[PDB]
Amino acid sequence: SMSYTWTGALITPCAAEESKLPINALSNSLLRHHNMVYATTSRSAGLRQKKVTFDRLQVLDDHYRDVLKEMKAKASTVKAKLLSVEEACKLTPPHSAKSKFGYGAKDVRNLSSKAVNHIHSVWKDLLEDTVTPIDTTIMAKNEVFCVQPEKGGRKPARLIVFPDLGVRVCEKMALYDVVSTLPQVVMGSSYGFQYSPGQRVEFLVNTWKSKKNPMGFSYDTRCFDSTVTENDIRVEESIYQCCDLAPEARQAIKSLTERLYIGGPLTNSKGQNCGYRRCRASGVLTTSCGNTLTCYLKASAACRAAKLQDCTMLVNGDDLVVICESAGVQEDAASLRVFTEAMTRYSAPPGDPPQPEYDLELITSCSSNVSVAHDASGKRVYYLTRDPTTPLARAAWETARHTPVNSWLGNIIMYAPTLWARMILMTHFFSILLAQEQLEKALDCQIYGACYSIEPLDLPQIIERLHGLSAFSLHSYSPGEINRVASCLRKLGVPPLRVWRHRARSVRARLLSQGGRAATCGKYLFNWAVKTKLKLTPIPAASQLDLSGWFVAGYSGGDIYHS
Ligand SMILES: CC(C)CCn1c(=O)c(C2=NS(=O)(=O)c3ccccc3N2)c(O)c2ccccc21
Repeated sequence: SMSYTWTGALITPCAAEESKLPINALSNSLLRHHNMVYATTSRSAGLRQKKVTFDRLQVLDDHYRDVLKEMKAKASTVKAKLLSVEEACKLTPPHSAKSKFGYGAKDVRNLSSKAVNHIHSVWKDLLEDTVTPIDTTIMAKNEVFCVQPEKGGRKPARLIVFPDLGVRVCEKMALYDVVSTLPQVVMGSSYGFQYSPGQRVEFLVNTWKSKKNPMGFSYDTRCFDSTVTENDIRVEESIYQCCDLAPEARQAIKSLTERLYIGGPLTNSKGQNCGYRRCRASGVLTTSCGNTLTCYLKASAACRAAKLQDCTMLVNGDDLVVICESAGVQEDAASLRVFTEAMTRYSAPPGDPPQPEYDLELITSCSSNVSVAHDASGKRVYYLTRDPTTPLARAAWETARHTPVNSWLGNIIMYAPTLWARMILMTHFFSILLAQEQLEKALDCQIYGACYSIEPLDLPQIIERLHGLSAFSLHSYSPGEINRVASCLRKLGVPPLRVWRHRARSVRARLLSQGGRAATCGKYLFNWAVKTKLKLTPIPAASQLDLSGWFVAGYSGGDIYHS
């Protein structure tokens, strides 16, 4: 079965597309090597089409069926509810793509009669029709990256496939509660989206320590979405159906599976038929849950086929990392080969071949790695970090261009304890916010696929709640981390850390001068910049924050708003 079939109609833009890094008066203070930063556009959609287009074959053995039966057994304990039209509407992002039927995201959120009436008609159609393929729009994503080295210089735009707004609201009603609760029940501690950064680090560290002679590896599946077959998607449906559901929800899920999830026609922004899809749609509510369940199912069975010892997996959609009991460096390499052969038979061939790791800090999963620093008391502290190249390239772009998603904010929140997020991102962006008097302006960012509207002034409390106060006093980072950051800066032409420490003292002083929440930011976020630090005590508002739903499930491409 081919993942896609094309007509020849091009994947078209729905607006003007920029590829070169936009420059303004603030750009050079952050990055000088402008030519190293770019954004993907529809101009490379052709290259992407070739990569994601291929034949899929599956050979399912008993290990596969054994694991699936166990997953279904846990899924049977789940009771999920249907969401009312209003609840589904409120989960819709204010700037979600408008419907082709006379209404947009705001009309949905406002529960306008027109939107609500059309939504009900789509719902009724799903119940009456369980066969007609539902239309979807295919677009080229505009994402920012840094060039080099030998991966062709620049990577092609990724593709996004999504159904109409009316259908998206319907998915929420029938499956929001399911995709939010089922994964954790089925996979337990292996479900990665239930963890905050600190909790993820804790699980990785404790899992690593639970093995006599730990060995670990990340498994990179080549174009995971395209490796997902009709079988996989139907098996996913069988798992959802194991839940205790309202009869109406069962019909809608069966309908969505047959008409949308398994595949359907692809239409470009101009209304032309681009082809047909027979693999995972990247822009549906079940994309994250489906990829997670399927990755976990195939990997769990593969672990058995490979006979890995005391296996512990951590799955986030298509991102997989396994930690197990080492049986010698020789058998470890052989085991991974068997694991890989098993995954392949299941249709999930690897991109980069997997390799055994015997140093937890060298394993990258979800683009991150565990590292260590020290708190005020001098105690060793494990935290999550990553190479800052992409985060910095995106920050440069957002420095001169307002975007729907502010990656710099998401990165500060998730990587608040890191050297680079603290010295560069915080310093740079708070400087910009100060100068524009926009510290109180709520900005959107995405965490685990979901959209959140966050006020920068609330960062101190948010960071305390997610990482603890230690995020404001970590010091003495590892040489490896320091060197990776410093190297990254030289590559992009970003001023050295010493410059940022100097700038931070200024930003800090400026914030303190504003008093109120602004002062709190200067105090907590930049205490690392002064030689004579302070005490930094718990923030009252911190415990007042409603951080519910922040780290429960993944919703990548799920069109979810959690504010
Ligand atoms: C594992 C995290 C603690 C650290 C890395 N990290 C992520 O993995 C993700 C993330 N969200 S997602 O649903 O698209 C997704 C889908 C499938 C596999 C991984 C992710 N990963 C972030 O959206 C993110 C945003 C800001 C900063 C860091 C971040």
